Amino acid sequence: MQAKAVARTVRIAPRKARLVMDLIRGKQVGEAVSILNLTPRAASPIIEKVLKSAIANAEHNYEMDANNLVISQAFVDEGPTLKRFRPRAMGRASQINKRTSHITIVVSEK
Amino acid sequence: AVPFRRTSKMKKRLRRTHFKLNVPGMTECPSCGEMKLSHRVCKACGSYNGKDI
Amino acid sequence: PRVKGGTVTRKRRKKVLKLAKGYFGSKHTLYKVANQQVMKSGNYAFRDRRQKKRDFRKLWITRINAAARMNGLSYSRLMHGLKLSGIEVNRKMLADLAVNDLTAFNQLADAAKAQLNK
Amino acid sequence: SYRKLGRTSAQRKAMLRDLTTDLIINERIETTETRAKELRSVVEKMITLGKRGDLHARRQAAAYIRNEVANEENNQDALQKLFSDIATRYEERQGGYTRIMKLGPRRGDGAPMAIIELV
RNA sequence: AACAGUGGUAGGAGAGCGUUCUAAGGGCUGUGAAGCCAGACCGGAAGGACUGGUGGAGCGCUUAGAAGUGAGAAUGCCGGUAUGAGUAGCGAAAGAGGGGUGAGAAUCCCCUCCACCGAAUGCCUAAGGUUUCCUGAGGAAGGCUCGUCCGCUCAGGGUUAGU
RNA sequence: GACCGAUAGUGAACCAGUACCGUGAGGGAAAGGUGAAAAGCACCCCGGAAGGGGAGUGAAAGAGAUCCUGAAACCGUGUGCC
RNA sequence: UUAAGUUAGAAAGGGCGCACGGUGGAUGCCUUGGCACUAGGAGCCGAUGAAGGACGGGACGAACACCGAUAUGCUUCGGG
Ligand SMILES: [K+]
Ligand SMILES: [K+]
Ligand SMILES: [K+]
Ligand SMILES: [K+]
Ligand SMILES: [K+]
Ligand SMILES: [K+]
Ligand SMILES: [K+]
Ligand SMILES: [Mg+2]
Ligand SMILES: [Mg+2]
Ligand SMILES: [Mg+2]
Ligand SMILES: [Mg+2]
Ligand SMILES: [Mg+2]
Ligand SMILES: [Mg+2]
Ligand SMILES: [Mg+2]
Ligand SMILES: [Mg+2]
Ligand SMILES: [Mg+2]
Ligand SMILES: [Mg+2]
Ligand SMILES: [Mg+2]
Ligand SMILES: [Mg+2]
Ligand SMILES: [Mg+2]
Ligand SMILES: [Mg+2]
Ligand SMILES: [Mg+2]
Ligand SMILES: [Mg+2]
Ligand SMILES: [Mg+2]
Ligand SMILES: [Mg+2]
Ligand SMILES: [Mg+2]
Ligand SMILES: [Mg+2]
Ligand SMILES: [Mg+2]
Ligand SMILES: [Mg+2]
Ligand SMILES: [Mg+2]
Ligand SMILES: [Mg+2]
Ligand SMILES: [Mg+2]
Ligand SMILES: [Mg+2]
Ligand SMILES: [Mg+2]
Ligand SMILES: [Zn+2]
Repeated sequence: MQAKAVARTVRIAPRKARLVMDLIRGKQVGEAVSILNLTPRAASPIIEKVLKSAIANAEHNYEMDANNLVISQAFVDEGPTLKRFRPRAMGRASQINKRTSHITIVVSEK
Repeated sequence: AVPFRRTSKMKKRLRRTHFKLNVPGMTECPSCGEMKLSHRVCKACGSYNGKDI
Repeated sequence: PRVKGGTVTRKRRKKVLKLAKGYFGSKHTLYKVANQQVMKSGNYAFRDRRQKKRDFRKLWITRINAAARMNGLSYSRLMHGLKLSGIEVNRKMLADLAVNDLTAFNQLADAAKAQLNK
Repeated sequence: SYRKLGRTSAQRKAMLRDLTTDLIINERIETTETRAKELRSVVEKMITLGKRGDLHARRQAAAYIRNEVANEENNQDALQKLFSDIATRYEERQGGYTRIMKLGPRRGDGAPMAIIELV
């Protein structure tokens, strides 16, 4: 059985979230929470909350033992981009993509 | 100097082989059992080398 | 009445893209480069259906030459001898015997040698 | 060699003096690991002057230590604490008056932090 | 049937495919229309079916008619999204520690010492701006980082003349 | 109406001659669709919130608010062969 | 065991296929609005203050629409 959590439209660039996700994918949920806690990246606390949300869903909704959980899927999808403009020299503007992420974790029993 | 050709998906991916985080240099805390960075005080319980800091 | 672009464009382009399945990178993905590659594939396929007939004949001759020389004949003399004997077995078949039934090939080679030694 | 700590000569001296007095007063401060590592040698050299105790040693310390209140109750300056309480505590100890303990990176800039404290 | 022929730019000629609409006839469709997605099917080509999925209300077929009737190129127009790239940059400047608040603090508050301006980086006051002022609450966006903070957001308040 | 059907048709299907640009004359956009009905998700759970997982409503929630359909570029996760 | 020979397998990452998503808003269907006309009406308003505005008006912020200190409407005659 599986339990999912998603954080949609989090204001972090997908590429940066994926760096941290690649550390935890496949791991036992206890080990994953430790990695996130000790990984000094902006994505770490965000991903941690999605992981803990998925674990809570596993316990509460599906009646799954939290100590037996593994991260079975973990991925970051692109959310909608906030388009901004930075004034450059010579009266030119250059686009700034303030990108967002959809962060999915699926936990399953080992 | 500008890109003469766009970079393919493949070449971009090949370049990012090494653009990767390492797993933290972590060990189990002998006091409380949470993972800590080796040679650092445990953030959870505040212990280091069997002494409360 | 107005005719919108509609679905015809998507349908046509998608068929080209399905013909480009297996091509590398953007050549299976993007219409413009997939189109060029499918067109190029046509020219090559036409050319190579012709070259296929050249390449197999070349292969059979090489194998007949190898088998002939095991019987103490060059390919040139074998084919001359077979022509004089009136044996009309083609190179595909001779090369088939050379691989599969070499004793049968050797009889044909002996028949050729008989005419040459006249 | 010695660290520059991203500061000019005068800015660095000023910072090391600030930190030196902070450690004398508080007995335990949290700072960046690399600041803490530079502070060890500077603070321990001040404690050596304190342990000497003579007027000449006090004036040398007075050139470095900041004019800050160590104990508001007793009206004790940082210089007075160095020559009274700190010097007395480390009478029998030969060097190694401080210890650094690493805490790990802070949020805003990932800077590796450390406790430095008097032993 | 036989015989002969069938490379082709400009270009002439012919025969067709498909699109929207109309007419007439005949149909399909909530027992699932169009569209969309997939497939190893069919036709000499343009193209056309069939099956399954999605979809949730329309649509084919035949014959004829009429055209905003077919796009890969116009440094085409509009939109979206890449590449370069986790790269350049983050816009003159001194901070340090302690304490506090908070889900979270290099960045907010307080304290201490340090440092900077000082014919100004001070005080007053035009033009101009138009609520940016004050208090309480807030943290999506704006702020080149962060943010508990703000010239930002939400409330409520605030400008008193005979001289 | 053998006229358009949201890049079309008015510049404007929407609070448009608006926003925005310009000292001014003047230039001048983008932006339609939940559902038959709000029945617009009580309640529980993780979270500061956002967001989500259940539960409920509904024919449908992968119809949950720039919410009919949802192509392509582009970005990912998994892996049969190399 | 030694010698000589031969051949596998490897994946940091990548390629092709397939599956499943995300983004995005094409496509289809739809129409609140347009476009072109036909028939008929009407072709002027203003010092008795026009056109067009500004500022106001509600138990409730702003805006629209409506109205003018008689202000989200007043009288009257008809309709319903
Ligand atoms: K269908
Ligand atoms: K073009
Ligand atoms: K001066
Ligand atoms: K505030
Ligand atoms: K327009
Ligand atoms: K793949
Ligand atoms: K591999
Ligand atoms: Mg300028
Ligand atoms: Mg039409
Ligand atoms: Mg077109
Ligand atoms: Mg030939
Ligand atoms: Mg100097
Ligand atoms: Mg101090
Ligand atoms: Mg010809
Ligand atoms: Mg010819
Ligand atoms: Mg012609
Ligand atoms: Mg149609
Ligand atoms: Mg079908
Ligand atoms: Mg056309
Ligand atoms: Mg780098
Ligand atoms: Mg470079
Ligand atoms: Mg560089
Ligand atoms: Mg740089
Ligand atoms: Mg700056
Ligand atoms: Mg000065
Ligand atoms: Mg203020
Ligand atoms: Mg920010
Ligand atoms: Mg549309
Ligand atoms: Mg329009
Ligand atoms: Mg203006
Ligand atoms: Mg669906
Ligand atoms: Mg419908
Ligand atoms: Mg939709
Ligand atoms: Mg008159
Ligand atoms: Zn511990």
